[PDB]
Amino acid sequence: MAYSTREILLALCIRDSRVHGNGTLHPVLELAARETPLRLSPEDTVVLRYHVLLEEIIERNSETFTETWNRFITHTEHVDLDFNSVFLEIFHRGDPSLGRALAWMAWCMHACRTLCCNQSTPYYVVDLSVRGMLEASEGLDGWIHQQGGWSTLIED
Amino acid sequence: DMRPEIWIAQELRRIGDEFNAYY
Ligand SMILES: [Br-]
Ligand SMILES: [Br-]
Ligand SMILES: [Br-]
Ligand SMILES: [Br-]
Ligand SMILES: [Br-]
Repeated sequence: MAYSTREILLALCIRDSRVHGNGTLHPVLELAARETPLRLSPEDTVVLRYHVLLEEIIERNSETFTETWNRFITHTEHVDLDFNSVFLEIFHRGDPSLGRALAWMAWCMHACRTLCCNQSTPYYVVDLSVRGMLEASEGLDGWIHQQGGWSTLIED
Repeated sequence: DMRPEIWIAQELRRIGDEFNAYY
């Protein structure tokens, strides 16, 4: 362990894509895995367990996640930069806590799912969004280190 | 406009808090 938020997020999105509508990976998830030197398996036990938690969060809040995601994607002009803004508005507004971290992860993964499922979403949107979410999430790194890492967090 | 991102940030904060006592 000591895996980055980037690797865990990417392992969740890959895991998710596998579990969803014929299980193929979008080109940009193949790329991110290459460029993020993806060292974590998407079928690893931390990933499978976190997948459960995030999928629950998404269901309890199915409509909010949908609504919020659409408002974002229909209004952004640079998807890349805009991911970084919502991240900061969540996290540097009274510390991070477990739920906000997990609600963000849930949100990114959900976002990824919607993009890779919709066959007509342009490549560049799927691409910048994924890059957008992985880069923003680097900001959780220091704070999850303070807590012993992702594997630790889900262990207790 | 640049006001949606701050709405989303609001929601996720709530859901984040909601979760905290609920697991
Ligand atoms: Br693997
Ligand atoms: Br929740
Ligand atoms: Br859902
Ligand atoms: Br764009
Ligand atoms: Br800062």
